[PDB]
Amino acid sequence: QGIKSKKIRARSALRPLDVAGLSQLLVQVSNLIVDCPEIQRLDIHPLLASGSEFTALDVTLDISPFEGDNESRLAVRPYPHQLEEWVELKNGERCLFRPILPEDEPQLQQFISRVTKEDLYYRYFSEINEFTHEDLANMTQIDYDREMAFVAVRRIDQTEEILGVTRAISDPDNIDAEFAVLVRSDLKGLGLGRRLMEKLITYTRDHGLQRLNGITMPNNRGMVALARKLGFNVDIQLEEGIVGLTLNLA
Amino acid sequence: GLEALLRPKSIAVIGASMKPNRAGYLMMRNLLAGGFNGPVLPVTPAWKAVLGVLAWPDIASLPFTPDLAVLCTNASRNLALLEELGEKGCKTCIILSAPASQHEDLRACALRHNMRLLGPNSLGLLAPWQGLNASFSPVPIKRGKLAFISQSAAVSNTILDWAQQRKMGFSYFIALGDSLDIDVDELLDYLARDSKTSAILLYLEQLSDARRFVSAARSASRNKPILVIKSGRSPAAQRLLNTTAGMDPAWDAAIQRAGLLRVQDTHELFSAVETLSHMRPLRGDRLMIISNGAAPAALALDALWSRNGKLATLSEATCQKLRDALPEHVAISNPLDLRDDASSEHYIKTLDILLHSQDFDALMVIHSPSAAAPATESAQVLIEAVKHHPRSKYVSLLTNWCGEHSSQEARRLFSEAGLPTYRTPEGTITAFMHMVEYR
Amino acid sequence: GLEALLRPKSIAVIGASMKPNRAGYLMMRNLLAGGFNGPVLPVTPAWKAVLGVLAWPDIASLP
Amino acid sequence: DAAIQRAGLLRVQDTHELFSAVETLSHMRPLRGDRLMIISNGAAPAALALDALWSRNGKLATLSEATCQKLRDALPEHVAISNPLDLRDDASSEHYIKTLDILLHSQDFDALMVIHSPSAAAPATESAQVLIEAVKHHPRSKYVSLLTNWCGEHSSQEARRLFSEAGLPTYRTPEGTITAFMHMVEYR
Repeated sequence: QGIKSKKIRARSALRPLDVAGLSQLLVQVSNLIVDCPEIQRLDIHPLLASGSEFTALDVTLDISPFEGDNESRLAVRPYPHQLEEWVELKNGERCLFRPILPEDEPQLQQFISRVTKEDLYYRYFSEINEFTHEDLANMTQIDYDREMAFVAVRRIDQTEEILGVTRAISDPDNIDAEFAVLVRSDLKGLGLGRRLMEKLITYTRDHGLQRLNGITMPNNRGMVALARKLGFNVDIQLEEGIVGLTLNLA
Repeated sequence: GLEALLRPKSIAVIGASMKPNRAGYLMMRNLLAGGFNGPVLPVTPAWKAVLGVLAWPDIASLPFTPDLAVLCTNASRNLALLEELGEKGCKTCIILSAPASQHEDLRACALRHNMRLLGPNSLGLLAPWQGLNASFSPVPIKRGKLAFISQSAAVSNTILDWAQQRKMGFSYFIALGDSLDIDVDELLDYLARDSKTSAILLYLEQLSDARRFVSAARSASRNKPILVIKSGRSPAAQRLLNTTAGMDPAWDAAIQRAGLLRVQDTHELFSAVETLSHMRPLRGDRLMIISNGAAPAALALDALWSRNGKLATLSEATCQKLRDALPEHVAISNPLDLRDDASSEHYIKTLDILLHSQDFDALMVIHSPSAAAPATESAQVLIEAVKHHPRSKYVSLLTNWCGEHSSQEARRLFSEAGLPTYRTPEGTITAFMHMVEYR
Repeated sequence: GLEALLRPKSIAVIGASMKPNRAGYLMMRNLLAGGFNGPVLPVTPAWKAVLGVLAWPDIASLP
Repeated sequence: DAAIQRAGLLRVQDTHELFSAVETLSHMRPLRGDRLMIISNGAAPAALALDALWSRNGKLATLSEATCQKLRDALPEHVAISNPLDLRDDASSEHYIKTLDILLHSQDFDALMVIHSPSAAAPATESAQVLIEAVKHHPRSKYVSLLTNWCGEHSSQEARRLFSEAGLPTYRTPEGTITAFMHMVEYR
């Protein structure tokens, strides 16, 4: 963009300008400044570009002390790779639990076909709706501050196939949240849902929330059985057929 | 939650009056002419009925608790009236004006009673799909698919005037004020999840925190296109609007990072209104032009040459088929068919052949009024031809009838059919390049 | 006397409806577009409001 | 470009500035300077103009203390007395005439630009009629150039027709007026 807009000339010298080296230099600068917060201003002038080599002539740093959290000072936060996990299933099978990425949209559209209808309902603005494709596409684009989603994935023949999804959305004041879990057909009874719920409980309690809210059907006995196994509150709404689940994280 | 604001069941107008020079008068008249499905309750001790509706003296005498309240009284009473509402138990309130102070007391009261405020100095809210017109504007609006958010009351009124005079239908129309309690980030989620909305338009003048703005915009940008316009670029403009100055180049970076698009002036803004509606999303970036004159197309090419656009190349089969339609048209050897005295018959004979190929992604038809081909007949013929073809679904269409006086009816017919149309050339190219860059 | 007919202070429409194919609909619409200076009271249990005006279920419930 | 500069002529880019050129070559009297004064009933339009005038290095006007004093007491709560863009929100036609009469009496600017955004207080047609008669009856209107911009396309057709009949320039958008003004200044 800089070159094309003629803000920076490409052949000011007898030779062209290499872009890979300059991009690498900028990436190094970004790493340095993000890592170290004591730096308040940095100035490199002149920067000597000679073909494939780049060098610094004079550099000036203005620094200040103290820093609160080193992360709130930014506007976009990176991908939390420290939550990536390998889990061996009940039947000895291996799979990977990890946060969601924008590249998972195709895989997500097939996985939704082979899922029972009853579990596909959620509560939005005092209404009950059911997931569609747009909802999943939206779920792929996430900020890992106020909304989180985990997927359980399997690797076969250089493809990734999804088994289960879980999502949690938090309120502006950081006092409530809403959760949802989806599992594929022919995968029930293996504890996958329980593992996903435990992983969500850990993350949410560490975030600093108070309680967790959800809903499901009364006819569906597996989810209510699991919630009871947790021992957390299940209320039943009459004349509407909705069962509300409450889990107080203390 | 914002469901008591964007979908109320009952409304109480505080300050309703029978004086035509009042804001309560206009609020009541706008509310009773919309098609609302709930009660409208005027509260005043100075009349027994307002425009034929029985009135109540005070908030405590209301038969039940309302969902929404609009304060059309003066600012001096604000802090008292809010308190009363808190006792009654209402959820949201719209405030007309404030003296730039007591924002602290307003926020304290709202937090104490768990209430949400639509920023003071706000023009109001329009929801055509619910028949809701809780606004102070003097011009009507229609159902549609385009949502608009504005910041300043002067800006809100100027833009809604420009819009209604541009006539375009809308899905939502929210005018924030000081953004004391409800801000852009909160509205972006609701609008993204909405189904009647197809595109979002913003007019920004200042921001409180850009982190949440970028986060929410990033989240909502993968559903529908989003466009922006900002105006704080010169020192006189900075001082008249009372905003900080030295951050302009950072705004471009943030807009790029969030995946949004920026427009310069309002002349490209009604082009934006015409293109966000009536135009289907593209599948490529190859353009084909046809016209009955050399100069117009030339004026277009230069514009397309200044934004690095792509032209279309015609297949030999299509070139052969086009030949024998009429002699002395060398234009079979370029992506701009050219005529001088063509009739509508040549127009249809070209459209049918061209639509059958797989050579381009968008077609631009230019007309200069002439004796051989009158404007209205050509418009009707083109509309029917587009109707009956089976390939018209996979192609984008742009029209440009270049005669102001004699092309009003043709433009009205095009608009009725749902076809985009633009006044002058290189106004179509600007929209086409806008969409290509967005994609 | 004919002063309660040719110069009323209040009117009650019995049968007010939100169906455009009704006489109550037309009566309410005509009454609200005239410039009357008193209350117009719709009486019906089949709606909660007619054209934006709160309704009452029966004659005995009128204020 | 070199030859056009040498011959003393002016160049325009596209046809969108061409009907502005048609509107300005007729109906507009030649200028005597380069100072501009703006009045409007809304903040954003003027701002959109300023940026444009800032991108061509234009000149604004400064108001005399006597003119500032006379303008005061016409209507309170108008900070705009302290800048060369009078600003209103819900003004009426009376404010328009009471501003025009005082402004035309001074010797502070060389051209006046009036902007209107339709509103309930000031309908377009009556405001246009009032402006036309006010310009008619003043004795100083000879020595000033006038520009108008009624910004409502649907509701301002009749006002625009009346302006054209009176022989007054009129433009569809803001900074379409500034383009013409800077064109003429550069030509001079």
